[PDB]
Amino acid sequence: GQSDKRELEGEVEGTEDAEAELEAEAEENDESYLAELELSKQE
Amino acid sequence: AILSKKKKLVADGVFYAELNEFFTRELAEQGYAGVEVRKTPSKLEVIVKASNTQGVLGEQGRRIHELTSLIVKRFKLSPEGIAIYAERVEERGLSAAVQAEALKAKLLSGLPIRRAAYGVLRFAMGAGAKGVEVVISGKLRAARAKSQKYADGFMIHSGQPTRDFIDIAIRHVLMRQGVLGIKVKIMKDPAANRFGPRALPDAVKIAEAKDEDEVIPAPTVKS
Amino acid sequence: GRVRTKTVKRASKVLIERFYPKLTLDFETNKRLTSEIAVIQSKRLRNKIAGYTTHLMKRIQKGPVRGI
Amino acid sequence: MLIPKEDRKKIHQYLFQEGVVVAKKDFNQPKHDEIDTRNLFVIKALQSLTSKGYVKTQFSWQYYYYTLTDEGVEFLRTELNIPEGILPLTRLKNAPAE
Amino acid sequence: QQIHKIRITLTSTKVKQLENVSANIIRNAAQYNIVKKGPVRMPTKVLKITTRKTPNGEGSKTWDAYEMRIHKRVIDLQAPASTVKRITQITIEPGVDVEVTI
RNA sequence: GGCACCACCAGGAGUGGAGCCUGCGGCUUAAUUUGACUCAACACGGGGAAACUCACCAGGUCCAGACACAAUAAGGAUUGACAGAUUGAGAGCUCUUUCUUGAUUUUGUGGGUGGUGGUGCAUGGCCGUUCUUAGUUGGUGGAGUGAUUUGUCUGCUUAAUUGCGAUAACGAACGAGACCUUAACCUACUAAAUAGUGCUGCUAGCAUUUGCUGGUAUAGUCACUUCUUAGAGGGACUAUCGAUUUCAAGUCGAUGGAAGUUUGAGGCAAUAACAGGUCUGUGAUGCCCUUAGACGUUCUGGGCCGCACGCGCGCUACACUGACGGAGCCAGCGAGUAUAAGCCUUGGCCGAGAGGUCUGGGAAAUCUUGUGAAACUCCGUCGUGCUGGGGAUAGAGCAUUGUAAUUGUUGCUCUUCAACGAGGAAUUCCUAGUAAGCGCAAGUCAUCAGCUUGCGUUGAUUACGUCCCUGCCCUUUGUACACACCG
Ligand SMILES: [Mg+2]
Ligand SMILES: [Mg+2]
Ligand SMILES: [Mg+2]
Ligand SMILES: [Mg+2]
Ligand SMILES: [Mg+2]
Ligand SMILES: [Mg+2]
Ligand SMILES: [Mg+2]
Ligand SMILES: [Mg+2]
Ligand SMILES: [Mg+2]
Ligand SMILES: [Mg+2]
Ligand SMILES: [Mg+2]
Ligand SMILES: [Mg+2]
Ligand SMILES: [Mg+2]
Ligand SMILES: [Mg+2]
Ligand SMILES: [Mg+2]
Ligand SMILES: [Mg+2]
Ligand SMILES: [Mg+2]
Ligand SMILES: [Mg+2]
Ligand SMILES: [Mg+2]
Ligand SMILES: [Mg+2]
Ligand SMILES: [Mg+2]
Ligand SMILES: [Mg+2]
Ligand SMILES: [Mg+2]
Ligand SMILES: [Mg+2]
Ligand SMILES: [Mg+2]
Ligand SMILES: [Mg+2]
Ligand SMILES: [Mg+2]
Ligand SMILES: [Mg+2]
Ligand SMILES: [Mg+2]
Ligand SMILES: [Mg+2]
Ligand SMILES: [Mg+2]
Ligand SMILES: [Mg+2]
Ligand SMILES: [Mg+2]
Ligand SMILES: [Mg+2]
Ligand SMILES: [Mg+2]
Ligand SMILES: [Mg+2]
Ligand SMILES: [Mg+2]
Ligand SMILES: [Mg+2]
Ligand SMILES: [Mg+2]
Repeated sequence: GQSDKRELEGEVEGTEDAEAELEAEAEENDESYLAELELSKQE
Repeated sequence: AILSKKKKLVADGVFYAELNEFFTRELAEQGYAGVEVRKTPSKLEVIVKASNTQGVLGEQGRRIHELTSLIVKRFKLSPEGIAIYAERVEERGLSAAVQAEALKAKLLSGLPIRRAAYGVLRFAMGAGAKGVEVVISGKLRAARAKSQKYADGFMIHSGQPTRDFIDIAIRHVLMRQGVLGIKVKIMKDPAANRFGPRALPDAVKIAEAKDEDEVIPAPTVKS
Repeated sequence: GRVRTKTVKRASKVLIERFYPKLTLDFETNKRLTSEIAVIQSKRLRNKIAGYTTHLMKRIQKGPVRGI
Repeated sequence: MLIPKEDRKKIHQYLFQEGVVVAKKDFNQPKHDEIDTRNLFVIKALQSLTSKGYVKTQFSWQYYYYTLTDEGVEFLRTELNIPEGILPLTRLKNAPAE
Repeated sequence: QQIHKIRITLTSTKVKQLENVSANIIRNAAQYNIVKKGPVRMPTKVLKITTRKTPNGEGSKTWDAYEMRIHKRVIDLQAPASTVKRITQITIEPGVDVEVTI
């Protein structure tokens, strides 16, 4: 992030990532024949 | 067989250390936080805390069934002698292990570092952390390697309280040009601590003045 | 040296501005009082705070102190 | 790798019915304690299976953790000429606990 | 095989849970009129390992000093064997391990 | 300006001078693998290497080259092989020799995989260093158009940007301090047959006065927690009193105290940084190299020890404040096993010793173990002598470990008995249970500790001060540097 841009759009884009996840994650929590017998039936 | 007291507590610890790394490698994609080994009569309860308890308990719990079998066959345990439970972490934002794994899954998707780094700074604070500082080291397209720190809020550095209110998680990120090292230090708020001290050592809370009453000369109130 | 720090110097003089009538010139009585007045995380800081408060109390009777 | 057909068999009916296999990393071990064949055979036989996308392999602390894919159950369904009744044991839908 | 003299040995790394189980058993051995001897504080053992800090061999010779305290307590009870074992399940704790010897 | 025994002053012990141990360079080598070169490379890579370790050298095996193909292929794709030759080898490695197994597999293509191979100047992590010095930062307000600045300072004080105080600043944060661990106190609680004691049973020796020394005691089904152990607490906060001081922060003296140097000692430890060291810790890694006559891995043998030399960390010593010979005889920190692949080992019996053998205890406050350690102390011999100081070098012999001791692993016995007669220029560490001696345990470890990490025994001289040397920090200053004087 060496430019004055892409860090502007890194925080506002970054912070909306978290804001979408706190509400999504706080919603995720609020609404909370066998085989051995085939090897012995050779009678 | 016959194992000494000194060598038995160490063996339990060594078993825990080796078992813990096994989950980090296998359940890395599910935000593995930690494991709790609850010994009990006639059973060995193991509680794993992960962000996603669906990847472990998927397709009629096939993976967790096929995962407890990998531990019975390696430690010579009876098939009934071990029981694994998958428990969801209550506050995902306060777990640096989950936050470091989440950052790695974004960096490996080509997302920019600034957008990825601020995604954990705000996620940790949103969960209520007292402070957080993230250091990412490695090489990115440039031949020379660099490290960048992203602090926020209040952080303590020296003494015992760092062992009480701070948990840390370091992971190596496998990039096409080398290794990226990330450090996620999260300091929890001492007021919410339920087992250790509930405040910092130098926090002095003075009570309020209960005075400013009116005194009357000398009566006696009988009953 | 025995130079007290700021975490003990400022917390002790808040006590005088808040509980001067109940304070005294005796360290032993002051030490018990501050355990019910302040929430001190460690025993060592509690005695340190009361020991400097006693010095200030001993100094107030000889004239006016700066900061209280 | 040169495994006798019979020894390769025991390696296949251990990776099914308890569809997970654990093998310590020592090539000269006479007996892997759970498949009566050479330990090196188990590693190399299952290296092919994970090489052909039938088992996931995990390595931690000088130990191999082999788990059977759902796609690998079908492979042993036909090649072993076994009855079409599936679900080895870790797939028997024993269901988790809450 | 009724009332015996029975030893329960308690070992753990942390003392808070060790004393809670110890006190809880003493509490249950009080309201139940069972004569008891203990708890006996065995001298704690400090398992110390001193390694070099450097993964390589460069720098000032600096050393870590890790520790692992092991605390061991034994309690003697005079009760039938059925009573003592069920006391253990009442006061079962993940950290402390229990061995019972007659 | 300021601080500092990784600086000095006053001193102590020294090192450098000798022999030897060990590390580094060099030389040599078939290879003598390699990293590190001022502090911050050189008893450092826990690196005390007979095999392994091992990366080096001289040789010999295996694929442990997965997988999609193509080729070959039952009229047999291939693997193992007695005997002899060959080989260092009872390696079917290879060669004569025909037997066995049966589509697992042989050849080519891609693709792998594995590397103590290279790159630490491509990286993560870790660690060292600047530096554990005391430094760092933002809010509001003031100054400046601004980058910035003040706050973060004349003075005093402190171990400390830590405090007093001065103050266009006010009020704060990290670091420091608080914090955590350990050592020193508790006849005040809680208990202890894995700790100790008094009594008491039973019992021994010596003088008979009823006393003094013991053994025994997991049923005396006793008493107690001071000594021992450890959990909950208490206890020191510079407390009281004298001096100085801006009468402030503080400092120096006394008294009480277990403790009055941050109570002693440590652990953790800020904002940034170094091309510091490690890819020889990692199934941590990008890239380069190699990948079947391997730079993978294994087996055998050698080397890492090799010796005209320079340098560093150390051990013995140079004698009488001592050597021997008897005798006295006191610690603490710790460790210890099973059908193994063999742990700590008392006690008994052999042996001059080293050591051997038979039993027993202990997975451990129980047994090893009071680790009856060494310096040390007493009494003797020695008598200033290269001597009975010193014990290299070497000859002959006896045991232990290990598959294997030759280039002596180590220990023991006899003999040989060397330099060294207190060390030039220089230079290191250190202020109280400290320095210096002195041993013991744990780590490495089948064997080997002149090494580290700790522990305890005996236990001082001399400051408690300074910026004179040296290093670092702050302020001011100059700058044509900012990849920042390696400019
Ligand atoms: Mg702090
Ligand atoms: Mg500190
Ligand atoms: Mg010097
Ligand atoms: Mg001098
Ligand atoms: Mg000397
Ligand atoms: Mg070799
Ligand atoms: Mg070798
Ligand atoms: Mg190699
Ligand atoms: Mg580095
Ligand atoms: Mg401002
Ligand atoms: Mg401003
Ligand atoms: Mg400034
Ligand atoms: Mg400050
Ligand atoms: Mg602080
Ligand atoms: Mg007894
Ligand atoms: Mg008086
Ligand atoms: Mg201290
Ligand atoms: Mg370099
Ligand atoms: Mg470097
Ligand atoms: Mg590499
Ligand atoms: Mg490599
Ligand atoms: Mg490697
Ligand atoms: Mg190395
Ligand atoms: Mg080769
Ligand atoms: Mg060599
Ligand atoms: Mg060498
Ligand atoms: Mg040699
Ligand atoms: Mg050294
Ligand atoms: Mg050195
Ligand atoms: Mg003598
Ligand atoms: Mg003992
Ligand atoms: Mg002589
Ligand atoms: Mg002599
Ligand atoms: Mg000799
Ligand atoms: Mg000097
Ligand atoms: Mg050797
Ligand atoms: Mg040793
Ligand atoms: Mg060494
Ligand atoms: Mg300038």
